Parts: sequence; structure tokens; C-alpha cells
Amino acid sequence: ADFDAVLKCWGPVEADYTTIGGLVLTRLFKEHPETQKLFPKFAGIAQADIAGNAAVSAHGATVLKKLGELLKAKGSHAAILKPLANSHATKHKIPINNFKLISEVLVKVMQEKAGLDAGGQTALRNVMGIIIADLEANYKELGFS
Ligand code: HEM
Repeated sequence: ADFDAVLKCWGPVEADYTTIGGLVLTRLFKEHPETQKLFPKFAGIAQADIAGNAAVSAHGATVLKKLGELLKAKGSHAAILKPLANSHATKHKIPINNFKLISEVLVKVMQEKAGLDAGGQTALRNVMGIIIADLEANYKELGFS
């Protein structure tokens, strides 16, 4: 049910993955500046320059498309989630806590831009908690605690 609650507000997100994607990453980098340094292509870009950066927004669209494709799965997502754990642990080298940070940003962006109400905020936290716990379990299988 929590997946359905999120999907009932996904329309504004999917309508403009570039704009919403850029909002998410801009906010992430502003509020959690250590996360910017985990993107070598973006690390060192002055904060004031991020909101207008088309490459940042394009990457944010990639992220949100993948999250959309994890929703329109409603829990049965191992063929999507295992590769994401693999690349984020072994290629991008992203500590697990950073997924919690981007999830908090997404909740706020959806509250502001997508009509996600109090119950929907809780639903999204629940869904992101499922996703993050699966990433973490996969990280452990790879040797990353
Ligand atoms: C649930 C949230 C996230 C999703 C859905 C997601 C999704 C993606 C996807 C689909 C890609 C491209 C394919 C791949 O490399 O695996 C990617 C790349 C990447 N992600 Fe994530 N990601 C998430 C969170 C994060 C976080 C929190 C960080 C760092 C703080 C991060 C850092 C990266 C980096 C550095 C790349 C490579 C960018 C490039 O070289 O072009 N990701 N992510």
C-alpha cells in the first residue's frame, strides 16, 4: 500500500524528471555538502552554480527514473536493486548513510512540488527504508558494512 501511496503523487515527478531531479541534487548538495564530493564530475562546483547546471539535472533525472521504475515494481525489485547496490558500493564507493540523506531530500521535494501529504510522507519514508535496507544487505554481501 505504501508504494501505491507514493505513486499517487508521482505524476509531477515523472512529468519533469530533469527539473525535479535537479531540485533534488541541488538541495542534497546544499544541505549535505559532503555528498557533492562523492560525485567527482560535480565536486567543486560552486553551490550557486548547481541549480542552473544541466548536467546535474540530467543525472538527477537518471536517479528519479530509476526510483520510478523501483516503484512501478512495488517491492519485487531484486533485478533492479542488486545492480544498483553493486555499482554504488564497488564503482561509486557511496557509504550507505548517503541514501538516507537523498531520501530525506526527496520527501521534502515531493511535499513541496508533488502534493505528497502527511500520510504520503510516511509512506515514502517507509518505501525508502525498504530500498535502503536492501541496498545495505547487498552491500554486506559484497563486504561493505
Ligand atoms: C535511491 C537513490 C539512488 C538511485 C536510485 C541512484 C541511481 C543511480 C543510477 C541509475 C546511476 C547510473 C547507473 C549506475 O552507475 O549505477 C547512478 C550513478 C551514480 N550515483 Fe546514484 N543513485 C542513488 C543515490 C546515490 C547517492 C546517495 C549518491 C551519492 C551521495 C550516488 C552517487 C552516484 C554516482 C557518483 C554515480 C555515477 C555518476 C556518473 O559517473 O555519471 N547515488 N545512480
